[PDB]
Amino acid sequence: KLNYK
Amino acid sequence: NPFQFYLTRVSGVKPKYNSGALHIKDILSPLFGTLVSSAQFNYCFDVDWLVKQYPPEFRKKPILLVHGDKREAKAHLHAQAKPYENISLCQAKLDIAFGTHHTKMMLLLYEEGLRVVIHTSNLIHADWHQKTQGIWLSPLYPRIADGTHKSGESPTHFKANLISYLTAYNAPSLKEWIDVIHKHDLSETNVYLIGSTPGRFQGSQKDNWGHFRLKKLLKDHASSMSWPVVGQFSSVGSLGADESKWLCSEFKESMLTLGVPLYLIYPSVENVRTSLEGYPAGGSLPYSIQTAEKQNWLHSYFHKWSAETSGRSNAMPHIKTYMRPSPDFSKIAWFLVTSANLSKAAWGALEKNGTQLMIRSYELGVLFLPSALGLDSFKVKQKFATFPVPYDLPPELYGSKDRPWIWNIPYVKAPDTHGNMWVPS
Repeated sequence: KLNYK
Repeated sequence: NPFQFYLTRVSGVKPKYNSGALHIKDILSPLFGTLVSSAQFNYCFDVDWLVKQYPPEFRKKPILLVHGDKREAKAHLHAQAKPYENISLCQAKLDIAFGTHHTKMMLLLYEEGLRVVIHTSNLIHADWHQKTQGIWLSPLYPRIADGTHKSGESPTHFKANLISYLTAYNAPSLKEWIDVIHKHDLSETNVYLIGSTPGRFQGSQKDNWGHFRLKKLLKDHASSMSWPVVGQFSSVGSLGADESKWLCSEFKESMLTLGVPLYLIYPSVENVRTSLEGYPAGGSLPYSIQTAEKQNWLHSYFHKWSAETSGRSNAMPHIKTYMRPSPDFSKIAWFLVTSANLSKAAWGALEKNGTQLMIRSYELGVLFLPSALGLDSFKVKQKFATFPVPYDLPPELYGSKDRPWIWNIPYVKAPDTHGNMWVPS
């Protein structure tokens, strides 16, 4: 996962 | 400095505001020790970026990534990692729905001993660039003389507590880290560990995790003496149809325990709009309209982000902190820095008629208690014996035209710092 988005 | 509480470096403020601040490159530097191996617990990872934060001479040392990704996201991370032979992964079981592996921790094993770092930042560039984040650095823990019989334990029980936290994962690769910790002397530790772990906990096991763990530590190691509670976070769960369902019932009750005004600090749209990042700061403040519309009551508790004391009013918070200041905010009964945001998922909720505590997530924080230093209170350091509160006191209430940052609706009436609008979708 590279971010929340 | 008994606290060893630090802020991350922020790009784009005056160097004086970064003087006592740490970048991840600083934490991993050879000055902190000669690295043999490390474990990185987190939620989000940019593996290519992460590897580059290690000094060149250490980039080939074994690294373990402890994450909670499943399905394609798991495949993606594995794909990120494969180029790097020295990296292994450990998937934390998330058996309960809507749970995350949210804990941010580094275990750093050196030739000279061991270091534990508990913090608030994801392992991605943006989390360490222009955000307010927090870091606790353990001391260099020496290895226990191979000829001696000692526990290496602290008065705060950190070492046993840390092992229990790692043990709950039931993971082969962590067992080796548990064994590494057994062999080290953590007796100089002066903070208490507060963890969350996914599960449904009955009987005596309630006190082990989440806000019940906090309540237990506050009952046992704080004493009594109108002292407000302050809560500060970057994400907001579904708290229920009103304040009595959870916030003021079980949550505040744990927080006000010792041996009542509630202030919640959460960025407003204006705070985000004029930040160093502008609206994209809101990408790390995931309050969704679906949640917000269910609980409009909560927002009268909300206060703005202001951090002139640390020169970070424009560096949006990804740190989460909780504390118990005196009525004039000049001192505090305790301070907690943690990964836990304001949600039941992270803190726990009472199920089955109050006999069960349900937690969805892994979380981890350190509690600073004055008794662990032999004091009764900490004086607040007004300008970042005296605890460095990183944001301004007392907190300022939302004006009448302020709204909480909500990340999935558009903001198009006014441009941000970089002249951009925000239109998610």
